Amino acid sequence: MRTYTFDQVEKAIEQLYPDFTINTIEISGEGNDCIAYEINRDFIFKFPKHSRGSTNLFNEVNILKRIHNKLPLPIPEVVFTGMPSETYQMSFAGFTKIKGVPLTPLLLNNLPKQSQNQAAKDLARFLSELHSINISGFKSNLVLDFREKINEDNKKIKKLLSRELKGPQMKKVDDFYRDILENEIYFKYYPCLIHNDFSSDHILFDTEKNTICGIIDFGDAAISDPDNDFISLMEDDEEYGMEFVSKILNHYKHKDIPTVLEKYRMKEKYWSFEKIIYGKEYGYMDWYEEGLNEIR
Repeated sequence: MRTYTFDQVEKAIEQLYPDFTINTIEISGEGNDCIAYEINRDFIFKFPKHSRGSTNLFNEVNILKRIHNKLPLPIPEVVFTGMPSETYQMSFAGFTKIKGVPLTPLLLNNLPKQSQNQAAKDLARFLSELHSINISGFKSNLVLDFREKINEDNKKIKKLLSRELKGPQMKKVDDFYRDILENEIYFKYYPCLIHNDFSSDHILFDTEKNTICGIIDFGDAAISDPDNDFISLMEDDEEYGMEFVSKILNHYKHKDIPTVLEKYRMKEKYWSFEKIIYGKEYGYMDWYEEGLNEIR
């Protein structure tokens, strides 16, 4: 719920960093957890809007520190960290802004083929190293409980849609949740640290060298199913699509590609239900209506 002025942001930074001269400050973005501020064209500072976002920022900071210099592509470095508050575990953090432009599907597709192949290999090596790190170092509550997430989603969906969908439609919803919850494929995986939002918007590219030069936004990173980091790239409309992701999967030497595709299929279908939930939780009536239609 919380809001900040520029004056508050600067005062909080000065308290802990009194010889950091801020020359420029602007808002580069806002998500559900945090507002982001670009400082001196050099750093992204995130300030949480609520207790949960603060906790997520704290975890993101600790993740980044632990994997600093462990990975084969540049990633944001935590250069400034704030302090715990009355309800906020991390009042703010400041990260280097790595150089580069998003590797959009459009840009990738116009690359020389050799460059494209290399881009796949470089993504594969990065996911490989990321997924290899032992989870022993990380807060045990970073381990996502996907079963409970689905059950909680099932409940919210029933509350939002019970007293709406008729007999045949609600049967499809119940059928769909049941088939998910009985398929141990979605739950029975070896968890590892994953980026958790591994999409073309977060893969930076150097147009001079034609090579991927950073991975950014670890804001959702957690311990979860390594397959999730391939599935978030597979969608043809807005991501890289099946053909390219298969090159990445092969360079990473995945042993069970069919299970990757099964999880992708369930996720594409699942999105319809996430648009009802978030559509309702955030007031996006286009999502709610679209999800509603796709369900029926």
